[PDB]
Amino acid sequence: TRFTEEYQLFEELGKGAFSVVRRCVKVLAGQEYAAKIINTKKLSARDHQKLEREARICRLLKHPNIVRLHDSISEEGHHYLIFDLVTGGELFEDIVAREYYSEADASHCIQQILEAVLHCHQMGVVHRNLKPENLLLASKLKGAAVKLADFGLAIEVEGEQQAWFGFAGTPGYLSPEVLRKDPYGKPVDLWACGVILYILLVGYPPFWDEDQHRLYKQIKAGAYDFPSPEWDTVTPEAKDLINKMLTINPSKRITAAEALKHPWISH
Amino acid sequence: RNKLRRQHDYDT
Repeated sequence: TRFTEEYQLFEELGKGAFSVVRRCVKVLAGQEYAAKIINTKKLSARDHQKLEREARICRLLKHPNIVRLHDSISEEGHHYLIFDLVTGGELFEDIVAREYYSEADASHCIQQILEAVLHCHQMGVVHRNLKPENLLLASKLKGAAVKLADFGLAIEVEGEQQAWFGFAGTPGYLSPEVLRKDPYGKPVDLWACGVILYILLVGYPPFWDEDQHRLYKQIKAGAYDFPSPEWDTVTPEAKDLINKMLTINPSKRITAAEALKHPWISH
Repeated sequence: RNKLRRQHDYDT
């Protein structure tokens, strides 16, 4: 079929459990891409489901701050997902290397995530697994764009309707409503932005225990803090935005629209 | 302070 006839593979970029990602070129276009090549043979039932979902959901979204799916091909034992080429690695790896971000950069970064999140919510998509691992830098350049990735756990919603979509996501970034087993929707992604923003500024996360069942109580109680002295030189409008994102009640939590209009980002 | 670590996704 048409991967062989349309595209040419080049170097290894990353390895998965059942997937490899390799730089490729749509030949008659001469445009380069990231081909995630997935051994469909090795995949389980729920793994297959997530792949179909990931392909349909990604294809709904077209935003500079979202890793675009351009194509989707199948070959008996392999599915090929043709994505944006991205050379800058994960935001996680960039936070460790740089340890924390200035308020300025932190603002410029969370800005792009929020716009991407806004597009998702405007397209009736909720990511559910927002974390620095799933936020990628376009290139090694010192102003490279941030793009949202891995929609394997993303879901479709009808307007502002909440429903029990299941327990899913990463413990550090799970919203209180998910953990309470309440119906949920768009606001979970804005909770995840709170935790990501908090990490950008001081370089460590607001919710952690070695004991997972205590971690989940810490999240549900809204039990985060701004310890002295490191937070004493952070601005109250930075903390204000965060407090609005880490609101326990999704109903009272700030939306992506509202957060983009926050002075800390607006100005 | 709390440590920042790579964390894995639940799917259930």
